[PDB]
Amino acid sequence: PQPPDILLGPLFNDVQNAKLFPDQKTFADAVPNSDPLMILADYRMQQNQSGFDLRHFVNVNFTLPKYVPPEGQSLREHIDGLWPVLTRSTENTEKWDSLLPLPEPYVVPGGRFREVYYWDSYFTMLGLAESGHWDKVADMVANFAHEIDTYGHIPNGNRSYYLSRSQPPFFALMVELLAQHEGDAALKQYLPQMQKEYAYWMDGVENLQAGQQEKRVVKLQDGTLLNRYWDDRDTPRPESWVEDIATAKSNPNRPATEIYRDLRSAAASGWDFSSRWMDNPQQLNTLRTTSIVPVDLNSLMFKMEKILARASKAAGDNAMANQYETLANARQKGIEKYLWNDQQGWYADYDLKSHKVRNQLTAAALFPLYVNAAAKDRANKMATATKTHLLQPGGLNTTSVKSGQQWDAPNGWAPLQWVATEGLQNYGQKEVAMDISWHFLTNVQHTYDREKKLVEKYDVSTTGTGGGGGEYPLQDGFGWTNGVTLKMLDLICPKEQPCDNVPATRP
Ligand SMILES: OC[C@H]1O[C@H](NC2=N[C@@H]3[C@H](S2)[C@@H](O)[C@H](O)[C@]3(O)CO)[C@H](O)[C@@H](O)[C@@H]1O
Repeated sequence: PQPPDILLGPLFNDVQNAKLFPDQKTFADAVPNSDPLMILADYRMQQNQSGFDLRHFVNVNFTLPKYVPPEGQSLREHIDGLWPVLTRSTENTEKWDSLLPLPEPYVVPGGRFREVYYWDSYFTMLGLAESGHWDKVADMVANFAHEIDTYGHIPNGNRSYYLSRSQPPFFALMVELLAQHEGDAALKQYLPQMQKEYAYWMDGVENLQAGQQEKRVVKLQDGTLLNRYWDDRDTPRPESWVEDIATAKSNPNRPATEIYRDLRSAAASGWDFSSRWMDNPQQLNTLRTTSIVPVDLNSLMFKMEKILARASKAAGDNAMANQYETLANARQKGIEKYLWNDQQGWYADYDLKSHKVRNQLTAAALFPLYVNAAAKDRANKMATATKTHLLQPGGLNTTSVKSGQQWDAPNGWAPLQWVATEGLQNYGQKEVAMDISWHFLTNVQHTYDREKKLVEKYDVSTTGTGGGGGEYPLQDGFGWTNGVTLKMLDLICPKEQPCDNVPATRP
Protein backbone atom coordinates (compact mmCIF):
# COMPACT_ATOMS: atom_id res chain seq x y z
CA PRO A 1 0.00 0.00 0.00
CA GLN A 2 1.49 3.36 -1.08
CA PRO A 3 0.49 6.32 1.10
CA PRO A 4 -1.61 8.95 -0.66
CA ASP A 5 1.20 11.52 -1.11
CA ILE A 6 3.05 8.92 -3.17
CA LEU A 7 0.06 7.23 -4.82
CA LEU A 8 -1.42 10.57 -5.87
CA GLY A 9 1.79 12.63 -6.04
CA PRO A 10 1.44 16.18 -7.25
CA LEU A 11 -2.33 16.04 -7.15
CA PHE A 12 -2.28 15.09 -3.47
CA ASN A 13 0.05 17.95 -2.58
CA ASP A 14 -2.05 20.36 -4.64
CA VAL A 15 -5.40 19.35 -3.07
CA GLN A 16 -4.00 19.51 0.44
CA ASN A 17 -2.28 22.83 -0.14
CA ALA A 18 -5.51 24.24 -1.63
CA LYS A 19 -7.22 23.53 1.73
CA LEU A 20 -10.40 22.45 -0.09
CA PHE A 21 -11.37 20.61 3.06
CA PRO A 22 -11.11 21.99 6.58
CA ASP A 23 -9.39 18.84 7.90
CA GLN A 24 -6.26 17.64 6.09
CA LYS A 25 -7.24 14.11 7.10
CA THR A 26 -10.26 14.29 4.84
CA PHE A 27 -8.42 14.07 1.55
CA ALA A 28 -5.90 11.59 3.05
CA ASP A 29 -8.97 9.30 3.37
CA ALA A 30 -10.28 9.98 -0.13
CA VAL A 31 -10.79 6.93 -2.34
CA PRO A 32 -9.82 7.32 -5.99
CA ASN A 33 -12.70 6.43 -8.33
CA SER A 34 -10.25 5.03 -10.90
CA ASP A 35 -6.59 4.12 -11.35
CA PRO A 36 -4.49 6.88 -9.85
CA LEU A 37 -2.16 6.73 -12.89
CA MET A 38 -5.14 7.66 -15.10
CA ILE A 39 -6.27 10.42 -12.73
CA LEU A 40 -2.77 11.91 -12.58
CA ALA A 41 -2.41 11.92 -16.38
CA ASP A 42 -5.81 13.59 -16.72
CA TYR A 43 -4.87 16.14 -14.06
CA ARG A 44 -1.58 16.89 -15.87
CA MET A 45 -3.58 17.71 -19.01
CA GLN A 46 -6.18 19.84 -17.28
CA GLN A 47 -4.36 21.67 -14.51
CA ASN A 48 -2.84 24.47 -16.64
CA GLN A 49 -5.93 24.84 -18.88
CA SER A 50 -7.98 28.02 -18.69
CA GLY A 51 -10.90 27.64 -16.26
CA PHE A 52 -9.62 24.46 -14.56
CA ASP A 53 -11.40 23.94 -11.20
CA LEU A 54 -9.53 21.69 -8.75
CA ARG A 55 -12.51 21.16 -6.48
CA HIS A 56 -14.69 19.93 -9.36
CA PHE A 57 -11.83 17.67 -10.50
CA VAL A 58 -11.65 16.18 -7.00
CA ASN A 59 -15.45 15.70 -6.77
CA VAL A 60 -15.39 13.75 -10.05
CA ASN A 61 -12.36 11.66 -9.33
CA PHE A 62 -12.66 10.73 -5.60
CA THR A 63 -15.14 9.52 -3.03
CA LEU A 64 -14.73 11.44 0.23
CA PRO A 65 -15.48 10.08 3.71
CA LYS A 66 -19.11 10.17 4.87
CA TYR A 67 -26.48 10.54 18.06
CA VAL A 68 -28.22 11.60 21.23
CA PRO A 69 -28.90 9.30 24.20
CA PRO A 70 -32.50 8.66 25.09
CA GLU A 71 -33.89 10.60 28.04
CA GLY A 72 -32.19 9.67 31.31
CA GLN A 73 -29.83 7.12 29.80
CA SER A 74 -27.09 6.36 32.29
CA LEU A 75 -23.41 6.76 31.58
CA ARG A 76 -22.89 2.98 31.64
CA GLU A 77 -25.84 2.31 29.32
CA HIS A 78 -24.67 5.01 26.90
CA ILE A 79 -21.20 3.51 26.76
CA ASP A 80 -22.54 -0.05 26.19
CA GLY A 81 -24.86 1.22 23.50
CA LEU A 82 -22.10 3.05 21.64
CA TRP A 83 -19.88 0.08 20.96
CA PRO A 84 -21.73 -0.90 17.76
CA VAL A 85 -21.68 2.73 16.61
CA LEU A 86 -17.89 2.75 17.00
CA THR A 87 -17.44 -0.64 15.34
CA ARG A 88 -16.28 -0.98 11.73
CA SER A 89 -15.89 -4.11 9.53
CA THR A 90 -13.48 -3.79 6.55
CA GLU A 91 -12.42 -7.30 5.53
CA ASN A 92 -11.85 -5.88 2.05
CA THR A 93 -11.50 -2.32 0.79
CA GLU A 94 -12.09 -0.66 -2.58
CA LYS A 95 -9.02 -0.38 -4.71
CA TRP A 96 -6.67 2.48 -3.77
CA ASP A 97 -8.38 3.16 -0.42
CA SER A 98 -5.95 4.31 2.22
CA LEU A 99 -7.88 2.18 4.72
CA LEU A 100 -6.08 -1.14 5.27
CA PRO A 101 -8.12 -4.35 5.48
CA LEU A 102 -8.45 -6.24 8.77
CA PRO A 103 -9.89 -9.74 9.19
CA GLU A 104 -12.29 -8.96 12.09
CA PRO A 105 -14.51 -6.04 13.11
CA TYR A 106 -12.85 -3.35 15.23
CA VAL A 107 -13.67 -0.38 17.44
CA VAL A 108 -12.45 3.01 16.27
CA PRO A 109 -12.04 6.03 18.60
CA GLY A 110 -14.75 8.22 17.03
CA GLY A 111 -15.14 11.33 14.93
CA ARG A 112 -12.35 11.92 12.43
CA PHE A 113 -10.67 8.76 13.72
CA ARG A 114 -12.31 6.35 11.33
CA GLU A 115 -9.75 3.58 11.58
CA VAL A 116 -8.39 1.45 14.42
CA TYR A 117 -5.59 2.92 16.54
CA TYR A 118 -2.95 0.93 18.31
CA TRP A 119 -2.71 2.12 21.93
CA ASP A 120 -6.32 3.35 22.03
CA SER A 121 -7.44 -0.14 21.39
CA TYR A 122 -5.93 -1.50 24.61
CA PHE A 123 -7.90 0.88 26.74
CA THR A 124 -11.00 0.32 24.58
CA MET A 125 -10.48 -3.46 25.02
CA LEU A 126 -10.32 -3.06 28.82
CA GLY A 127 -13.90 -1.69 28.60
CA LEU A 128 -15.06 -4.35 26.15
CA ALA A 129 -13.64 -7.03 28.53
CA GLU A 130 -15.25 -5.39 31.60
CA SER A 131 -18.62 -5.51 29.83
CA GLY A 132 -18.19 -9.16 28.78
CA HIS A 133 -17.55 -8.54 25.08
CA TRP A 134 -14.56 -10.91 25.09
CA ASP A 135 -15.39 -11.89 21.51
CA LYS A 136 -14.61 -8.34 20.46
CA VAL A 137 -11.41 -8.38 22.56
CA ALA A 138 -10.33 -11.58 20.83
CA ASP A 139 -11.25 -10.05 17.42
CA MET A 140 -9.01 -7.07 18.19
CA VAL A 141 -6.03 -9.15 19.28
CA ALA A 142 -6.46 -11.18 16.09
CA ASN A 143 -6.52 -7.98 14.04
CA PHE A 144 -3.29 -6.73 15.60
CA ALA A 145 -1.60 -10.10 15.23
CA HIS A 146 -2.58 -9.97 11.56
CA GLU A 147 -1.03 -6.51 11.23
CA ILE A 148 2.18 -7.73 12.86
CA ASP A 149 2.46 -10.61 10.41
CA THR A 150 1.40 -8.56 7.39
CA TYR A 151 3.46 -5.38 7.92
CA GLY A 152 5.97 -6.50 10.53
CA HIS A 153 4.57 -4.13 13.15
CA ILE A 154 1.35 -2.56 14.29
CA PRO A 155 0.89 0.72 12.37
CA ASN A 156 -0.34 3.81 14.24
CA GLY A 157 -3.71 2.89 12.71
CA ASN A 158 -4.94 0.87 9.75
CA ARG A 159 -4.14 3.49 7.10
CA SER A 160 -1.47 3.55 4.42
CA TYR A 161 -0.17 6.84 5.79
CA TYR A 162 0.47 5.18 9.16
CA LEU A 163 2.59 2.26 7.91
CA SER A 164 5.80 4.27 8.49
CA ARG A 165 5.34 4.13 12.28
CA SER A 166 3.75 2.33 15.19
CA GLN A 167 2.43 3.71 18.50
CA PRO A 168 3.00 3.01 22.18
CA PRO A 169 3.42 -0.75 22.30
CA PHE A 170 0.48 -2.36 24.05
CA PHE A 171 0.10 -5.57 22.02
CA ALA A 172 1.78 -7.73 24.68
CA LEU A 173 -0.58 -6.18 27.24
CA MET A 174 -3.53 -6.95 24.90
CA VAL A 175 -2.42 -10.57 24.85
CA GLU A 176 -2.14 -10.57 28.67
CA LEU A 177 -5.65 -9.09 28.84
CA LEU A 178 -7.00 -11.86 26.59
CA ALA A 179 -5.22 -14.43 28.81
CA GLN A 180 -7.26 -13.07 31.77
CA HIS A 181 -10.19 -14.78 30.04
CA GLU A 182 -8.53 -17.58 28.02
CA GLY A 183 -5.63 -18.43 30.33
CA ASP A 184 -2.10 -19.12 29.14
CA ALA A 185 -3.38 -20.50 25.80
CA ALA A 186 -3.65 -16.88 24.66
CA LEU A 187 -0.02 -16.08 25.58
CA LYS A 188 1.19 -19.19 23.82
CA GLN A 189 -1.00 -18.57 20.75
CA TYR A 190 0.31 -15.06 20.16
CA LEU A 191 3.92 -15.57 21.26
CA PRO A 192 5.05 -15.58 17.59
CA GLN A 193 3.52 -12.15 16.98
CA MET A 194 4.78 -10.72 20.28
CA GLN A 195 8.29 -11.85 19.33
CA LYS A 196 7.87 -10.39 15.83
CA GLU A 197 6.80 -7.06 17.27
CA TYR A 198 9.80 -7.10 19.60
CA ALA A 199 12.02 -7.70 16.54
CA TYR A 200 10.55 -4.53 15.04
CA TRP A 201 11.28 -2.38 18.09
CA MET A 202 14.79 -3.78 18.39
CA ASP A 203 15.63 -3.69 14.65
CA GLY A 204 19.07 -2.09 14.41
CA VAL A 205 20.56 -3.42 17.66
CA GLU A 206 22.76 -5.74 15.58
CA ASN A 207 25.99 -3.88 14.86
CA LEU A 208 24.90 -0.87 16.95
CA GLN A 209 27.74 0.65 18.94
CA ALA A 210 27.70 2.65 22.17
CA GLY A 211 26.46 6.19 21.65
CA GLN A 212 24.55 5.36 18.48
CA GLN A 213 20.89 5.25 17.45
CA GLU A 214 19.25 3.26 14.67
CA LYS A 215 15.54 3.33 13.91
CA ARG A 216 13.74 2.76 17.27
CA VAL A 217 16.89 1.59 19.13
CA VAL A 218 19.33 3.68 21.14
CA LYS A 219 22.56 2.41 22.66
CA LEU A 220 23.89 4.78 25.30
CA GLN A 221 27.58 5.48 25.79
CA ASP A 222 27.82 2.79 28.51
CA GLY A 223 26.12 0.21 26.27
CA THR A 224 22.64 0.49 27.80
CA LEU A 225 19.96 -0.41 25.27
CA LEU A 226 16.73 1.56 25.19
CA ASN A 227 14.12 2.47 22.61
CA ARG A 228 12.80 5.69 21.16
CA TYR A 229 9.93 6.64 18.92
CA TRP A 230 10.85 6.74 15.24
CA ASP A 231 8.98 7.05 11.96
CA ASP A 232 10.60 5.61 8.78
CA ARG A 233 9.75 8.74 6.71
CA ASP A 234 11.01 12.32 6.84
CA THR A 235 8.30 14.04 4.85
CA PRO A 236 5.13 15.89 5.86
CA ARG A 237 2.37 13.74 7.30
CA PRO A 238 -0.19 13.17 4.52
CA GLU A 239 -2.98 13.56 7.08
CA SER A 240 -1.53 16.87 8.38
CA TRP A 241 0.20 18.01 5.21
CA VAL A 242 -0.17 21.76 5.32
CA GLU A 243 0.43 21.87 9.07
CA ASP A 244 3.74 20.11 8.79
CA ILE A 245 4.92 22.17 5.83
CA ALA A 246 4.08 25.31 7.82
CA THR A 247 5.84 24.03 10.93
CA ALA A 248 9.05 23.28 9.02
CA LYS A 249 8.86 26.55 7.06
CA SER A 250 8.67 28.46 10.34
CA ASN A 251 12.09 27.21 11.44
CA PRO A 252 14.76 27.60 8.74
CA ASN A 253 17.51 26.91 11.34
CA ARG A 254 16.66 23.23 11.19
CA PRO A 255 16.54 20.94 8.22
CA ALA A 256 12.90 20.38 7.22
CA THR A 257 13.42 16.63 7.07
CA GLU A 258 14.51 16.60 10.72
CA ILE A 259 11.42 18.53 11.76
CA TYR A 260 9.22 16.17 9.71
CA ARG A 261 10.92 13.10 11.27
CA ASP A 262 10.32 14.56 14.73
CA LEU A 263 6.66 15.48 14.01
CA ARG A 264 6.02 11.99 12.72
CA SER A 265 7.83 10.42 15.66
CA ALA A 266 5.75 12.46 18.12
CA ALA A 267 2.70 10.96 16.34
CA ALA A 268 4.30 7.55 16.91
CA SER A 269 4.62 8.44 20.62
CA GLY A 270 0.85 8.94 20.89
CA TRP A 271 1.58 12.39 22.29
CA ASP A 272 1.14 14.53 19.17
CA PHE A 273 1.91 17.14 20.43
CA SER A 274 3.44 18.19 23.72
CA SER A 275 5.90 20.49 25.45
CA ARG A 276 7.40 17.17 26.51
CA TRP A 277 9.26 17.00 23.19
CA MET A 278 9.93 20.73 22.73
CA ASP A 279 12.88 22.97 23.62
CA ASN A 280 10.46 25.90 23.52
CA PRO A 281 6.96 24.99 24.75
CA GLN A 282 5.49 27.79 22.71
CA GLN A 283 7.02 26.64 19.41
CA LEU A 284 6.18 23.22 17.99
CA ASN A 285 8.95 23.79 15.45
CA THR A 286 11.47 23.11 18.24
CA LEU A 287 10.23 19.57 18.92
CA ARG A 288 12.96 16.92 18.94
CA THR A 289 11.23 13.63 19.59
CA THR A 290 13.90 11.37 18.08
CA SER A 291 16.56 12.82 20.43
CA ILE A 292 14.50 11.93 23.51
CA VAL A 293 14.45 8.49 25.17
CA PRO A 294 10.90 8.15 26.48
CA VAL A 295 10.17 6.81 29.93
CA ASP A 296 6.74 5.48 28.92
CA LEU A 297 8.02 3.64 25.86
CA ASN A 298 10.81 2.01 27.80
CA SER A 299 8.44 1.01 30.59
CA LEU A 300 6.23 -0.63 27.94
CA MET A 301 9.31 -2.39 26.45
CA PHE A 302 10.14 -3.73 29.94
CA LYS A 303 6.58 -5.07 30.19
CA MET A 304 6.87 -6.55 26.70
CA GLU A 305 10.07 -8.36 27.71
CA LYS A 306 8.42 -9.60 30.91
CA ILE A 307 5.39 -10.85 29.00
CA LEU A 308 7.58 -12.54 26.41
CA ALA A 309 9.37 -14.32 29.31
CA ARG A 310 6.01 -15.37 30.79
CA ALA A 311 4.67 -16.63 27.42
CA SER A 312 7.92 -18.46 26.62
CA LYS A 313 7.86 -20.17 30.00
CA ALA A 314 4.21 -21.14 29.50
CA ALA A 315 5.04 -22.52 26.05
CA GLY A 316 7.89 -24.68 27.46
CA ASP A 317 10.79 -22.69 25.93
CA ASN A 318 13.00 -22.14 28.97
CA ALA A 319 16.04 -20.80 27.11
CA MET A 320 13.90 -18.10 25.54
CA ALA A 321 12.16 -17.36 28.90
CA ASN A 322 15.52 -16.87 30.61
CA GLN A 323 16.78 -14.71 27.80
CA TYR A 324 13.76 -12.44 28.03
CA GLU A 325 14.04 -12.11 31.83
CA THR A 326 17.69 -11.19 31.34
CA LEU A 327 16.63 -8.55 28.80
CA ALA A 328 13.96 -7.21 31.15
CA ASN A 329 16.42 -6.99 34.02
CA ALA A 330 18.80 -4.94 31.81
CA ARG A 331 15.93 -2.70 30.76
CA GLN A 332 14.89 -2.12 34.36
CA LYS A 333 18.45 -1.12 35.27
CA GLY A 334 18.40 1.31 32.31
CA ILE A 335 15.11 2.82 33.39
CA GLU A 336 16.36 3.31 36.95
CA LYS A 337 19.66 4.87 35.82
CA TYR A 338 18.68 7.00 32.85
CA LEU A 339 14.96 7.65 33.28
CA TRP A 340 14.89 8.78 36.90
CA ASN A 341 15.53 12.45 37.74
CA ASP A 342 17.08 12.34 41.20
CA GLN A 343 17.30 16.15 41.57
CA GLN A 344 13.55 16.56 41.12
CA GLY A 345 12.45 13.21 42.46
CA TRP A 346 10.51 11.80 39.52
CA TYR A 347 10.80 9.60 36.49
CA ALA A 348 11.50 11.48 33.25
CA ASP A 349 12.73 11.15 29.66
CA TYR A 350 16.45 11.09 28.83
CA ASP A 351 18.01 13.66 26.54
CA LEU A 352 20.41 12.30 23.92
CA LYS A 353 21.55 15.85 23.03
CA SER A 354 22.59 16.99 26.52
CA HIS A 355 23.21 13.46 27.81
CA LYS A 356 21.12 14.25 30.91
CA VAL A 357 17.79 13.14 32.34
CA ARG A 358 15.20 15.76 31.44
CA ASN A 359 13.69 17.94 34.11
CA GLN A 360 10.04 18.04 33.08
CA LEU A 361 7.43 16.07 35.02
CA THR A 362 4.74 14.59 32.84
CA ALA A 363 2.16 11.85 33.31
CA ALA A 364 4.53 9.50 31.46
CA ALA A 365 6.43 9.39 34.76
CA LEU A 366 3.84 6.94 36.16
CA PHE A 367 4.64 4.29 33.56
CA PRO A 368 7.49 2.67 35.59
CA LEU A 369 4.95 2.04 38.36
CA TYR A 370 2.33 0.79 35.90
CA VAL A 371 4.76 -1.92 34.67
CA ASN A 372 6.30 -2.77 38.11
CA ALA A 373 9.77 -1.57 37.08
CA ALA A 374 9.98 1.10 39.77
CA ALA A 375 11.75 0.70 43.08
CA LYS A 376 9.31 1.11 45.98
CA ASP A 377 10.98 4.31 47.24
CA ARG A 378 10.65 5.83 43.78
CA ALA A 379 7.03 4.75 43.55
CA ASN A 380 6.30 6.55 46.81
CA LYS A 381 8.10 9.63 45.52
CA MET A 382 5.89 9.41 42.39
CA ALA A 383 2.74 9.34 44.56
CA THR A 384 3.98 12.57 46.14
CA ALA A 385 4.85 14.16 42.76
CA THR A 386 1.44 13.18 41.46
CA LYS A 387 -0.43 14.72 44.42
CA THR A 388 1.76 17.84 44.42
CA HIS A 389 1.85 18.62 40.73
CA LEU A 390 -0.41 16.53 38.52
CA LEU A 391 -3.65 15.70 40.35
CA GLN A 392 -6.23 18.36 39.59
CA PRO A 393 -9.92 18.64 40.48
CA GLY A 394 -11.02 16.95 37.24
CA GLY A 395 -8.28 14.32 36.91
CA LEU A 396 -4.61 13.79 36.29
CA ASN A 397 -2.94 16.59 34.30
CA THR A 398 -0.79 15.47 31.37
CA THR A 399 1.88 18.06 32.15
CA SER A 400 2.03 21.31 34.15
CA VAL A 401 2.72 23.38 31.02
CA LYS A 402 -0.04 25.12 29.07
CA SER A 403 1.51 25.15 25.63
CA GLY A 404 -1.53 25.22 23.35
CA GLN A 405 -0.85 21.60 22.38
CA GLN A 406 -3.26 18.86 23.43
CA TRP A 407 -0.86 16.62 25.38
CA ASP A 408 -0.31 19.27 28.00
CA ALA A 409 -2.06 21.17 30.73
CA PRO A 410 -4.96 21.57 31.30
CA ASN A 411 -5.85 18.34 29.47
CA GLY A 412 -6.43 14.97 31.02
CA TRP A 413 -6.45 11.89 28.84
CA ALA A 414 -8.19 8.66 29.82
CA PRO A 415 -5.23 6.34 29.13
CA LEU A 416 -2.95 8.37 31.39
CA GLN A 417 -5.60 8.31 34.13
CA TRP A 418 -5.70 4.54 34.01
CA VAL A 419 -1.94 4.03 33.79
CA ALA A 420 -1.51 6.31 36.82
CA THR A 421 -4.29 4.64 38.85
CA GLU A 422 -3.07 1.16 38.14
CA GLY A 423 0.57 2.06 38.68
CA LEU A 424 -0.23 3.63 42.01
CA GLN A 425 -2.32 0.56 43.00
CA ASN A 426 0.67 -1.63 42.13
CA TYR A 427 2.58 0.04 45.00
CA GLY A 428 -0.34 0.34 47.46
CA GLN A 429 -0.91 4.06 46.92
CA LYS A 430 -4.65 3.55 47.03
CA GLU A 431 -5.69 7.03 48.19
CA VAL A 432 -4.00 8.86 45.34
CA ALA A 433 -5.21 6.22 42.88
CA MET A 434 -8.81 6.62 44.02
CA ASP A 435 -8.62 10.39 43.88
CA ILE A 436 -7.44 10.25 40.27
CA SER A 437 -10.28 7.86 39.44
CA TRP A 438 -12.95 9.80 41.28
CA HIS A 439 -11.82 13.17 39.96
CA PHE A 440 -11.63 11.97 36.36
CA LEU A 441 -14.91 10.02 36.56
CA THR A 442 -16.61 13.10 38.02
CA ASN A 443 -15.32 15.01 34.99
CA VAL A 444 -16.58 12.39 32.58
CA GLN A 445 -19.97 12.28 34.29
CA HIS A 446 -20.36 16.04 34.54
CA THR A 447 -19.48 16.46 30.85
CA TYR A 448 -21.91 13.67 29.96
CA ASP A 449 -24.67 15.30 32.05
CA ARG A 450 -24.14 18.56 30.18
CA GLU A 451 -23.24 17.45 26.64
CA LYS A 452 -24.69 13.93 26.44
CA LYS A 453 -21.45 12.48 25.14
CA LEU A 454 -17.97 11.32 26.04
CA VAL A 455 -15.00 13.04 24.46
CA GLU A 456 -11.32 12.56 23.59
CA LYS A 457 -9.76 14.54 26.45
CA TYR A 458 -10.94 16.65 29.36
CA ASP A 459 -10.00 19.96 31.00
CA VAL A 460 -8.94 18.79 34.47
CA SER A 461 -8.76 22.28 36.01
CA THR A 462 -12.50 21.91 36.68
CA THR A 463 -15.11 19.33 35.72
CA GLY A 464 -17.63 19.20 32.92
CA THR A 465 -15.70 20.48 29.93
CA GLY A 466 -13.77 18.78 27.23
CA GLY A 467 -10.21 19.76 26.46
CA GLY A 468 -8.72 21.33 23.38
CA GLY A 469 -5.48 22.36 21.77
CA GLY A 470 -3.38 21.25 18.86
CA GLU A 471 -4.09 20.88 15.16
CA TYR A 472 -7.65 19.51 15.22
CA PRO A 473 -10.80 19.99 17.31
CA LEU A 474 -11.90 17.96 20.30
CA GLN A 475 -13.34 14.67 19.08
CA ASP A 476 -16.38 12.77 20.34
CA GLY A 477 -17.09 9.09 21.04
CA PHE A 478 -14.64 8.23 22.42
CA GLY A 479 -13.00 4.79 22.46
CA TRP A 480 -10.46 4.95 25.28
CA THR A 481 -12.54 7.38 27.35
CA ASN A 482 -15.42 4.94 27.20
CA GLY A 483 -13.24 1.99 28.04
CA VAL A 484 -11.43 3.58 30.94
CA THR A 485 -14.69 5.00 32.32
CA LEU A 486 -16.15 1.47 32.53
CA LYS A 487 -13.07 0.16 34.30
CA MET A 488 -13.11 3.02 36.77
CA LEU A 489 -16.85 2.77 37.35
CA ASP A 490 -16.17 -0.79 38.57
CA LEU A 491 -13.35 0.33 40.87
CA ILE A 492 -15.44 3.03 42.58
CA CYS A 493 -18.65 1.14 43.50
CA PRO A 494 -19.13 -2.19 45.34
CA LYS A 495 -20.41 -4.38 42.49
CA GLU A 496 -22.85 -5.78 45.06
CA GLN A 497 -24.18 -2.29 44.35
CA PRO A 498 -22.64 -1.28 41.00
CA CYS A 499 -23.19 2.25 39.77
CA ASP A 500 -24.42 3.22 36.31
CA ASN A 501 -23.63 6.92 36.89
CA VAL A 502 -20.75 8.32 38.94
CA PRO A 503 -22.19 9.09 42.36
CA ALA A 504 -21.86 12.39 44.23
CA THR A 505 -20.82 10.52 47.39
CA ARG A 506 -18.12 7.92 47.63
CA PRO A 507 -19.78 4.61 48.73
O1 LIG B 1 -4.16 14.83 13.23
C1 LIG B 1 -3.41 13.73 12.67
C2 LIG B 1 -2.95 12.81 13.80
O2 LIG B 1 -4.10 12.17 14.35
C3 LIG B 1 -3.87 11.16 15.36
N1 LIG B 1 -3.42 11.77 16.59
C4 LIG B 1 -4.01 11.66 17.80
N2 LIG B 1 -5.11 11.06 17.92
C5 LIG B 1 -5.56 10.73 19.30
C6 LIG B 1 -4.29 10.90 20.13
S1 LIG B 1 -3.37 12.19 19.30
C7 LIG B 1 -3.61 9.52 20.01
O3 LIG B 1 -2.67 9.24 21.05
C8 LIG B 1 -4.75 8.49 19.89
O4 LIG B 1 -4.37 7.48 18.96
C9 LIG B 1 -6.01 9.27 19.48
O5 LIG B 1 -6.91 9.24 20.56
C10 LIG B 1 -6.82 8.68 18.35
O6 LIG B 1 -6.12 8.63 17.14
C11 LIG B 1 -2.85 10.13 14.84
O7 LIG B 1 -2.53 9.19 15.86
C12 LIG B 1 -1.58 10.78 14.32
O8 LIG B 1 -0.71 9.82 13.78
C13 LIG B 1 -1.99 11.77 13.23
O9 LIG B 1 -0.88 12.39 12.60
